[PDB]
Amino acid sequence: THKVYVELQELVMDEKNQELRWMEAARWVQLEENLGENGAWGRPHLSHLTFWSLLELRRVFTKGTVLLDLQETSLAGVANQLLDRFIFEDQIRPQDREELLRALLLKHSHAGELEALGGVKPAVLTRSHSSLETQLFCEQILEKIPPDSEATLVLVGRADFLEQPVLGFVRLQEAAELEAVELPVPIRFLFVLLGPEAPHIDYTQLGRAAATLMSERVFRIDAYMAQSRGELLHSLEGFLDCSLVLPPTDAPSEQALLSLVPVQRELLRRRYQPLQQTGQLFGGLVRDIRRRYPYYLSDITDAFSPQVLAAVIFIYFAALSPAITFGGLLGEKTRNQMGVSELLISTAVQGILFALLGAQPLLVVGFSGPLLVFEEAFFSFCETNGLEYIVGRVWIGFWLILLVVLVVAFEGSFLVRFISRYTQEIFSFLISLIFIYETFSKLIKIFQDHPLQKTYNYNVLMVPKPQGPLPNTALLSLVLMAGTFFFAMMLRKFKNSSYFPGKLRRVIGDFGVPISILIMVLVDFFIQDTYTQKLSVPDGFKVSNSSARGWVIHPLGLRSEFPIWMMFASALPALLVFILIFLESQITTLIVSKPERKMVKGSGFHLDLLLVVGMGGVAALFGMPWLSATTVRSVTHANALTVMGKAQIQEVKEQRISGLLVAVLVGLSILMEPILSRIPLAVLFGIFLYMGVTSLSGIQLFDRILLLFKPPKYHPDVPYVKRVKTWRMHLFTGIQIICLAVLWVVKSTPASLALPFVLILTVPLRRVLLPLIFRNVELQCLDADD
Amino acid sequence: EGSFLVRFISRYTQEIFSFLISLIFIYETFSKLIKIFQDHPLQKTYNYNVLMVPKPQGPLPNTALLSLVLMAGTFFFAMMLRKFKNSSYFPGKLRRVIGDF
Ligand SMILES: CCCCCCCC(=O)OC[C@H](COP(=O)(O)O[C@@H]1[C@H](O)[C@H](O)[C@@H](OP(=O)(O)O)[C@H](OP(=O)(O)O)[C@H]1O)OC(=O)CCCCCCC
Ligand SMILES: CCCCCCCC(=O)OC[C@H](COP(=O)(O)O[C@@H]1[C@H](O)[C@H](O)[C@@H](OP(=O)(O)O)[C@H](OP(=O)(O)O)[C@H]1O)OC(=O)CCCCCCC
Ligand SMILES: *[C@@H]1O[C@H](CO)[C@@H](O[C@@H]2O[C@H](CO)[C@@H](O)[C@H](O)[C@H]2NC(C)=O)[C@H](O)[C@H]1NC(C)=O
Ligand SMILES: CC(C)CCC[C@@H](C)[C@H]1CC[C@H]2[C@@H]3CC=C4C[C@@H](O)CC[C@]4(C)[C@H]3CC[C@]12C
Repeated sequence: THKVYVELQELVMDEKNQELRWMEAARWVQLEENLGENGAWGRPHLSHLTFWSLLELRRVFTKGTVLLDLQETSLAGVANQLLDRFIFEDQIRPQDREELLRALLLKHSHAGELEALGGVKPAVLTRSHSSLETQLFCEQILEKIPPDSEATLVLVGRADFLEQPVLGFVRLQEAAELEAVELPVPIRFLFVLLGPEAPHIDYTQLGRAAATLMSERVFRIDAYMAQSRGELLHSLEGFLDCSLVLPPTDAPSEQALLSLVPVQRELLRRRYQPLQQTGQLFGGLVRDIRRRYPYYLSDITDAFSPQVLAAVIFIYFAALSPAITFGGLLGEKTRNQMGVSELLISTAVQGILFALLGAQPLLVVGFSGPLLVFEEAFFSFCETNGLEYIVGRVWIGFWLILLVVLVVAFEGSFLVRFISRYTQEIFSFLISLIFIYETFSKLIKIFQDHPLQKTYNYNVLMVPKPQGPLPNTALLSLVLMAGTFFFAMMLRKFKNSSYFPGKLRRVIGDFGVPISILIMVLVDFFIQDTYTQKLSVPDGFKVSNSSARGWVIHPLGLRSEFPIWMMFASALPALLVFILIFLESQITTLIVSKPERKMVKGSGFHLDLLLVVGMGGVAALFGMPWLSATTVRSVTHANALTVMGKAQIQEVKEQRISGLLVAVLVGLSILMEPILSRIPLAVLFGIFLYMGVTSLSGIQLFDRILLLFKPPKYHPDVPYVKRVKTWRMHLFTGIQIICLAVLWVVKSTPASLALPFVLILTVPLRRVLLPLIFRNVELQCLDADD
Repeated sequence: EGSFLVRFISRYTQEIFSFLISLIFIYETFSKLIKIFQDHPLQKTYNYNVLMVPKPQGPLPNTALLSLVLMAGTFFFAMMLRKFKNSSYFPGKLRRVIGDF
């Protein structure tokens, strides 16, 4: 901090030589002293200001050109950099650059030289009444300036070639004793106020306002430690907050001014000075029921809308096609001991019971990839050790029930509170990317099976599948997939468009995926010659291998006797499957129940975990797959019932009818075979691409990844942008991308069942390693639950 | 100075003519693809020995579908690069250049 000496200088003309020069007008040491005509300094007075002066000072400071810590020691440099930043910020035109530096480089006169010039008169720059203070204080320095003081120069001029008033605020890195202008103390700050004639603009009053602002201690300190124009603006707003206006009044002027003393003294007083642990057994479960089940009546009445029916038609295919595909693989890898029919019936029953009883009915319950990998591994283990795979599954279920009852009993689902937005978004982005990759690899496999060839064997066997390449199959599949994706996205855009009466637009855009599916299925149906792969459901509700097992499996064995040791050794695979289902379902519930998604009905973690794992364990007895809350399906369900207002999410149709109807349709899918046999897989591939793309909307990781490819100026007004440095946020995003790559490598590795543990290892990263390289404010701005 | 009669052609006739010509252009562009599909229809069986000179003398597999794929891909990439020119991504001088090309 340093004491200040402000100097106001104006562009004038002399009578003797008619030469433009800068003339002393006023100076500030402790109070304002004005220089009048005849060269006598006036009486020191308080620096009163006019209303318009502070008006236009704030106006031109808002668009001000601010240079801080400028490394110049002469006026000519300060003048060249300023006139340059003037051009850079488009304050002035490049043509008037010269004339303005020709003006700024004129001689600076002072009080002693006024008499020798034969008078001084006001002047206006060309491209080629007396002041109130003079009238009231002027008609009739080195000792006062403190030794450790620095000076401010306020340059005020009128230039008719400028289009707008321009403010330039320059702070020097080192205080410089300029040669062009002589002062008792070195110049640090430099105010430049130039512009044309404008209404309500007295440039003398603008300079007086700027000098009074620089004479104030708080603003002087703020300008000393300012690093941007915003800090200077905020200090100016604080200055104007303490500014007091005296309206024209008839009160006796001595008392009128003396009444303002306590108002000033007060005005300057401060200027200068669901996952909580209860501890009760099954407390989380009973709290879950208490929170969700009161809304059961609304869960049936909120479903009476066409959006719910469109969501049913969407999620029906979105849950049936994975069921059919995973049924083919589970069977082809299990010798059909678990196949399409078992998976369909298990999906239907568990979905019906979950929609009827669950606390987050918008979750979609079904088979998944990690469960398929575990089934592969367990079947291989049973084949190696001469074991019965289905009985081992029965015993794995028995242990999963004891596990979910114990974790629900001790409120083990309170540990989900430590999975922050970091792990949630990493898992969501990874799952969406994997979904898109699998969807594209299916089309690649279709192209591989029927490549583009010059010649084809026209007599090929079609049953059960074509025994060789077929013409036009792969190209038509690509066309169908692209057309379905295109139509779905166009109808999604049309839902938010300005076209057609709103109701019909919002009902047509609500039925976007069903209309796209219908259109593309009709297109394929009218193309008869070209073959395309269709959906294939089993013949009837029968087990996939009647020669292997029945509908119920004896825990002691079917064709042999299950060994005693495996009944106890089943805990470890049960532990792994419990970890898989727990992590997947709990993170899915975290994602679908974010506060930003407008979920106002509440979600249940303990109750949903109990229902899912217990139903899986019970279905294991019937030799049926255990299910998990799939992330893509549940996110698509939540988005399909999400209502968008006049953009911004308004509400979500939280109801139990949509999931129940999806489960019922999945169970009935065997019966509705003549309709499902005319639906190509390419249409559903386009639908899967739509789901994978649309699942990326609410993930901040995807937005931050998109920011790395955007100029640091188009970054949105979000707290992780406006409060965090750009490269810091980019480093955060890059660390997340490294985690994504590590998890992707783990997935493609035969140790893909360890993916939950590598995902879990991100929580210690965020809570231990990230504070070592980021500050707390950065981490709260970058990793916020809401 | 018989070209001064053009001043009586207002935005009415100008816009009618331009819209009609654009509609005709799009119509012929689509009818060429329709003719491609007609020349090489989607069939269960094709003769694998078709004389190619000067033009194919019969239906060929994967021709019309690939032509439709190429047309759609060209239109898609052209429109997406036009959108990217006005977009907010990449250093600006590149986004502009890339969008010009
Ligand atoms: C079957 C539907 C139409 C059949 C008859 C066609 C004739 C027909 O129905 O006219 C209705 C409408 C004019 O009537 P009007 O201006 O009253 O209708 C406005 C329209 O529905 C907006 O969508 C509404 O805003 P939003 O979006 O809800 O926010 C707005 O209400 P709000 O702003 O106060 O809330 C409504 O007032 O015309 C068209 O939209 C042109 C498309 C005609 C093409 C018809 C497409 C087939
Ligand atoms: C592959 C490209 C090679 C670049 C390698 C990466 C290295 C690299 O070049 O980035 C730095 C630079 C940012 O620098 P900076 O923000 O200063 O550059 C601004 C940017 O070019 C804007 O696009 C310009 O506005 P507009 O939009 O033209 O109107 C703006 O001009 P103006 O407003 O002042 O007149 C420029 O100031 O580029 C990016 O945009 C960042 C996105 C990087 C993504 C690049 C993709 C990796
Ligand atoms: C149903 O299960 C039986 C027995 O598990 C399968 O019969 C086996 O088939 C495999 C494949 O060749 C071989 O191990 C033997 O031929 C059979 N082994 C036994 C012990 O019978 C039958 O293939 C299964 N059905 C289907 C459709 O996979
Ligand atoms: C945690 C779940 C899986 C239950 C716990 C399993 C263990 C502790 C218990 C539960 C039921 C028990 C079995 C019940 C019946 C029989 C038949 C008998 O002739 C020999 C012992 C045997 C085979 C028992 C062995 C131990 C057993 C498997």
